[PDB]
This record gives sequence, C-alpha cells and structure tokens, in this order.
Amino acid sequence: IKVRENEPFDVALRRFKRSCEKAGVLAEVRRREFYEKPTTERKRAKASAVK
Amino acid sequence: RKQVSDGVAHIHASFNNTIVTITDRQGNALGWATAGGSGFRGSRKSTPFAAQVAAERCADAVKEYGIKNLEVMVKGPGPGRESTIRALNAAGFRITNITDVTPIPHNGCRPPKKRRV
Amino acid sequence: PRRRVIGQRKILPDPKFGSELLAKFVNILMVDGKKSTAESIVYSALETLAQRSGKSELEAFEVALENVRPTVEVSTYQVPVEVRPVRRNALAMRWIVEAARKRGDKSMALRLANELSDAAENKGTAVKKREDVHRMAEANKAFA
RNA sequence: GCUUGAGUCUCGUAGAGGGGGGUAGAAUUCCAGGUGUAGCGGUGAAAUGCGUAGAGAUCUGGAGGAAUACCGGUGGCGAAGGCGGCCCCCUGGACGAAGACUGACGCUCAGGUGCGAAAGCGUGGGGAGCAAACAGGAUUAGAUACCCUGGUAGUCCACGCCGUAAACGAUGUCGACUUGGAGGUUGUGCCCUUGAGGCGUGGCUUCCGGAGCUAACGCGUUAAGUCGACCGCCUGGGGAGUACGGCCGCAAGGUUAAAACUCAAAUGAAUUGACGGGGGCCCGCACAAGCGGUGGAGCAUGUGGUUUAAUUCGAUGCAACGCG
Repeated sequence: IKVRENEPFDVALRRFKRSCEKAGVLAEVRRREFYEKPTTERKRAKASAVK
Repeated sequence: RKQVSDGVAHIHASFNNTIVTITDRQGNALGWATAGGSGFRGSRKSTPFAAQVAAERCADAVKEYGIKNLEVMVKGPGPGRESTIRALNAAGFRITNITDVTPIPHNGCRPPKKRRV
Repeated sequence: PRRRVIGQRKILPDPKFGSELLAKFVNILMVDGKKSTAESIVYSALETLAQRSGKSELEAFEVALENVRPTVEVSTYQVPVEVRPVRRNALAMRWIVEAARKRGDKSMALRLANELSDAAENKGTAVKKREDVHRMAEANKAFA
C-alpha cells in the first residue's frame, strides 16, 4: 500500500506489497469454491509441517 | 494544455496484459497505453518488457500536461507491474507513492471453476 | 560437453601477417583439407582488398569483418542471448565465407574480395545476415 | 437397606451447538454520469465474444444478491449430517470446584419414532456471482470432452417432500483393566510470583511408540490389547443389490429381497522385477554447436517383388539388405 516520497531517494523499494497480498491471496481467489480440497490441502499442509 | 502538474499512474497488471492509465488526482484519465497495443500480441504481451514499453509509451502522450509528480496505484498480479514503475522513473517522473490496490473480497462472490488442463 | 568441460587447441598464426584471426579465416574457407589453396585465395582476395580500399591489409579486413559481427542472437521460445567474442568473430567469418560462396563472380578471390568490399560499406549479403539475426533478436527482445 | 453406577441442586468456564431478527465492510455484476482513446478479453497458440453507436482503464453516485478475507490453528462445538463477520432475543448440551440430596432409578435394543450433506421434487419469492443443459470458437482422425466465450434450471429465502453419500476413524453402543513420550485446547487447587514461576489434579483432542494383537499393513490407555452386556451384519466371484411381490414416495427412485445360468477362481496385504506422458542424481555424437553426407541423377552391388525351365539355399526391425 502507500509509501510517501522521501526527501532524498531514487528508489522507494516498498516491500508493502510482499508482506500480504500479491503472492498467495490473489492467486488463491482465482479458482473454485470447494470446501473439500481446502480441508485436505490444509490437512496435508499441517501434516507436512513436522520434524 | 490544462497543465495539471500532478497525476496518478494506475497500472492494471493482469496475467494476460498490463494496462497503464495516467490520470490526475481527481481521477480523470489523461492518456493510457496497454502492453497489447505496443506490438507483441499474444504470449509476449504478458512480460515485464511489454509492460515497461507500455509505460514508456504512456509517459509519452501525457507531455501536453507537464506532469512531474505522480502516485502509482497497482492492481492485479502479473509479469508486469514491477518493471512498470521502473519505466516511470526512467521517464523523469518523481514517483511519490506506490500503493497496491488489488481488489480482495472479504469472502464475496464465488470464483469460477476452472482449469483441468 | 555433457560432462567434459574442454580446453582449446592453439592454431598457428598466418604465415604472411602473423594473424591467428586471419588463420582461422583461412580454416573457415578451407575445403577438403586443402589449406594451401585456401590461403592462396585469402592472400589474393585480401591483397586486392588492400589495393582497392587503400587502407592496409588486416585493418581493411578488420573493418569489413567489424560490420558483420552479430551483437546478440536468438513451449518453443527464441530467446535473445549475448554472443561470446570468439563466437562473435567465428560467426562473422562463417557468414562472410558463406555469402562469398553464394556470389556469382569469376574466381573465389574476387567473390570474397567483392564480399569484403561490400561489407566495408556494409551493404553486402553477410550484413543482411547480421541484420536478419538482429531483427530476430530485436523482435523477440521480450525474453530475458 | 447402602453408596463406589445413574441422576438432581449451588457457582462458574469455554465454545462456528440450534432457531428467529437486525446490521457492517470489502469485492463481483448491472444502471446513470465525467475524463479518455484504440483496443479489450482469452489462450499452449488462437478464434468465438466485447469495442470508435466510444469498449477496456479510471472517478462519482445508485441498485441488488450471495458469501462472510485477516483472526484461523492435525483449533472449537455438535449424536451424526454439519456449524465461520458483528450485535440482540429465545434455546440445547458439555466440563470444572466444593458441598448437599435421591438412592440402582442402570446398559443395550429387534419392530417403532425422530434427525439426516449434496443433487433432486412441489408451491410461492428471489436471482449479483458461479454454473449442469445448451449454443458458438478451438483442439482432434473424430471430440456429443478436457480449453475458451456466452449461458438456463440450480445454487439463495419460506413451507412441505425425498432419504441417500468414500453419510469414513471404510472401526456399533456401554462399562472395567493393562508400560511410556511430545504436544494442543479448556477448567482448577496448592506453593517466595520473588521468570519466559514451580508442583498437582480433571474434560476433550493430535502425533510417535512398548507389551499384546494382527495375514501383513498397522492398531497401540481415544486399542485393532485383556474381558463382560446387548444389538447389527457376513458366508466364493458374477448374475445382483438386479428381477418379481410388498411397503414408502408427486416423481426420480428408496427399502425389503431371490432364482435359473455360469466360472474355478474372485479377493487382501506384502515381496522381487518391469513399466510410468512419477520424482532426484548421472552418462553416450543422444540433443545442442558445427563440418560432410544420404534421400534427387548415372552406374556398382545386395534385397523385396515380378518373371522363369531354373532364376540354388540361408540372413529380415535396431542386431537382414556389396550380409554367408
């Protein structure tokens, strides 16, 4: 989101975009309402997060 | 002509095409340029190169307004957008704000099915 | 090249001008293992090139070859990629020699002397090959 | 009679448990208007489609419907199906702490009754998105598909029906006993709290494992271990959960449920290999980078075929075809 111009800068290099929206949240809402694949995608995501 | 001196660069990167619209702070468009209207139809209109030449071409065609400052508003994902704002400060603009204004529903409408490719 | 990174073998320089560049040019021109014939053609053709352009020998050659060196060259993508210098002048010589074999003059020394002379003011066939390569890599610039 | 089973009362706790009502913010679509101009959309690539009657982009105002990002978690609640913004109203259960009370009031359950995703059906609304059917464009040998552009029922609400699912921990309910470890979640007591305290005691739950069991795989105090009570169901594969009959249902169909005939297997788990348009690593003139050929011409020679009295026999993907 917003980043004001600095007094002495060439590149703003805002990381605001990365910490939230671009990578996951919009690519997720491109495709189908299931209820079913998310229960198993989250099941195997939390079953993969193991030592 | 009309000498606005500050605007907003609405860049609308999608997966297939980036479309850059330079406007004023009221929201009235002053001139636009798409990646698909700069040659390279098809698999090549969704690249960072096509977006940057789209932004170069949208920096042209607003010379009649004397824009020096502009905010950048970014929609959608895309191979564009990042390169796009680069082309803007390669065209003498003082880039002030970079907001990302991608529309995110708060679980609204059902998205389409697709793609068993 | 699957595994083996390689060295390279050292060519003897030219017996008239000491130029390994021109030595590789007589190797590009040589057919059927006949090197004497090819160096005769190169000495005659570049000798009339030095007489025609009036510059000198291998700076007339180096200008005429400087106008034909490619800059960059090209799902099925044709990506543009930057040419290495040894490959750069290797392609230069291959295009000069090939275009000189295409010409319709009398002797090979006249075909290649006229091809290097047509490349000195960059209007020959090898410059059309270089402009063709550069149109392919210029059209497809969108892949890097 | 008695309290160790079951239940009642007191006080709290956590919770997407249920039903009714209201509201909020993002976003999609549509409508009206401003700017603005040549494309937009889409794909592996395209085209159909939308667009100089001004689209797409962008700003303002409005309408409407559905769903409720982040929190969000092998987190929670529910008998199961299932339940996710926030607020109110009505309401069910669970768990914990101390004490009091009843006093075996318990467990299971054929028939019976209730609840029961989704799709579907009936009547009446609603209809933004999505989308069976359908239409067009592609792809293809074909493409009644996958992909693209549209798109109706439906999905949403009220009431009634249906009555099923891989309705699944493929594991009936209730109770007892039998080594451990790491967590999560929700109670609570005690003790310098003198941290990111310590020490205990319950409820639910996740992962790994011991004995034991198991065909093996695995289960493993939430058992598939060791027992008890009651219920449901099984008896080779197919035919067949089908036909006939009954009951139910508006219908779709649901439920109960055969036989003739036919096969000598069908099946489970695991092993070795092979294979994969599975994954990782690696090689070879394998590809790439090049140079010269073959396929075109004439001839040489071998072969197939044809011919012949015979055209001797053998070699025939690679690895037969100037081969024996």
